[PDB]
Amino acid sequence: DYEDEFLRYLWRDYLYPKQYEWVLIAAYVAVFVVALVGNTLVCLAVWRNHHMRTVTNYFIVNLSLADVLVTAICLPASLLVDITESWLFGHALCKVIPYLQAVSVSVKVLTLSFIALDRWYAICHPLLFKSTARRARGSILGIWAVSLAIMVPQAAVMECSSVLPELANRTRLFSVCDERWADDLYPKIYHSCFFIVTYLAPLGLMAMAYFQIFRKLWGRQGIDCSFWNESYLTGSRDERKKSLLSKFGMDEGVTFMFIGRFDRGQKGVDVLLKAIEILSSKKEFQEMRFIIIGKGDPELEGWARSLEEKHGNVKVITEMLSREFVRELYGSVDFVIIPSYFEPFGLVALEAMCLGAIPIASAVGGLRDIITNETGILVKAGDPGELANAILKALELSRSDLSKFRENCKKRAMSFSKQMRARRKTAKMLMVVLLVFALCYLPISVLNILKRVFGMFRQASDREAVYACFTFSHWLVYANSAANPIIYNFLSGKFREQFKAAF
Ligand SMILES: CC[C@H](C)[C@H]1CN(c2nc3cc(Cl)ccc3o2)CCCN1C(=O)c1cc(C)ccc1-n1nccn1
Ligand SMILES: CC(C)CCC[C@@H](C)[C@H]1CC[C@H]2[C@@H]3CC=C4C[C@@H](O)CC[C@]4(C)[C@H]3CC[C@]12C
Ligand SMILES: CCCCCCCC/C=C\CCCCCCCC(=O)O
Repeated sequence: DYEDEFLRYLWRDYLYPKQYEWVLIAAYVAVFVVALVGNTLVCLAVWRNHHMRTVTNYFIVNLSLADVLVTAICLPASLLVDITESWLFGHALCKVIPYLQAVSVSVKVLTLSFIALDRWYAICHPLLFKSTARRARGSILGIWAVSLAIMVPQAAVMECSSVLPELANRTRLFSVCDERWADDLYPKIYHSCFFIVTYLAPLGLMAMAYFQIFRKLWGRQGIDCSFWNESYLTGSRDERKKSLLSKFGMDEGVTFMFIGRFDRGQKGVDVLLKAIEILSSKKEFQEMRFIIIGKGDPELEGWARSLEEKHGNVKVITEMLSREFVRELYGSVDFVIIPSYFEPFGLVALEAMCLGAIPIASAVGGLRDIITNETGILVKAGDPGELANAILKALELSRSDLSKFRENCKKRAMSFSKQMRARRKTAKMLMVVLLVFALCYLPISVLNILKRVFGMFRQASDREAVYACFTFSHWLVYANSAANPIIYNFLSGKFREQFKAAF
């Protein structure tokens, strides 16, 4: 009967050294040093510099502290156990160290989850985004409490054993540390639940969040503020406007301009032409000048040219223009009209506002976010009557100064063209953090759900291969904590500044 008994009696002193022990050691030591130092720096940057103290960065500090815990405690024990195949610490640590590992996993996952949630409101629902440092402190304490409470079961089940259970002879060369379960099926439940809780579900939810985030952020990387600025224009706006109107063949007046595709139902030139017809009566039409620029279907080009022929203060341009002359136009006219129906970005508003042109535009899409109070006139889309009223309001305003109004336009457009860059880069960094985490913990999660549920990894030569696989998976799990500070290095100048500050 006694095969295991006797073959262990024979083969127990059969120590087999591995060829690349020094490689594994070098790997874990590199990780130890890099992770420890880098997470120290991540904490110090936020703790010294007041401008680093953002909710995002507080959660990142939590991540780094969990990483430091793991690096300080569990990495050495894993190295020793993966080198010697024996548990060289006490029975108490056999419970404590795996407990701390599980808790750190929990904390890292929950912290990434709140980071994703905060960014999700801030980007996808900015009006509902009520977030402060008080909320973050409370949330972090809750994360730690829940993580500590929920991983007590592992600490309970870990045990240090050696010889065969139920064996009279207790002679041994070493003892090991593994999970002791009195139930033969509930372990499957535990490890399934903890695969799903600590990995699957939170990663899927954060994937949803970041999909929606990056979909709100596509195509939003600002305008070239170094090209769109008055610095390359000559003279004063008065002389520039006089000169433009003289080149086109008009006397000085309040100039409105539209540039865009002659599209019916999108860029809204039809609405502008109809509003020009509405204003062709009245009395104040004589004080106004309009320029209409673009290309499209024959109907709208023809109707624009008809209005040009009818009225001497209306000019139409279908020639192909350089970006530089568009710049000069924006810095010469008085207002710009954007009668679009579905404008999703509003690059025209930004480009024209950085040059001082005041925007009159439909209250749709990106425009509503750019054009605020004290910096433009907003109109119900598709209504040429309200557009005519807006033009008349612009005229009444033009009988005054407007200079500070244009400077406000400039400030707004420059701040908006730089905030979305910051959003884009922050989101990129956090997505990369999440990806590194999700890959680092994929192998070992798969291996545990297989070992603990679908009976495997216990037979034939599937015992040396298993050794190699788990050794690598452990190392990778720990390399996570060296990787995250490296991400922070490369993808945020705000941390690079303070990594330099230390030397
Ligand atoms: C998070 C607890 C996890 C359930 C651990 C708990 N345990 C255990 N043995 C340990 C020996 C040492 Cl020296 C240090 C820590 C240890 O933790 C044995 C049960 C499997 N288990 C890992 O296979 C496991 C092991 C390590 C080293 C890292 C991650 C792991 N991981 N698994 C699922 C997700 N991440
Ligand atoms: C027992 C021995 C091996 C423990 C070694 C721990 C080492 C890696 C830890 C302990 C204290 C740490 C240092 C604490 C303070 C600073 C100052 C900071 O401006 C740069 C990081 C730096 C320089 C840390 C680097 C990493 C560090 C030196
Ligand atoms: C793990 C989850 C990571 C999510 C990845 C980021 C997803 C970003 C998706 C793209 C946004 C879709 C942009 C719309 C394209 C319109 C252009 C066109 O119609 O040709």
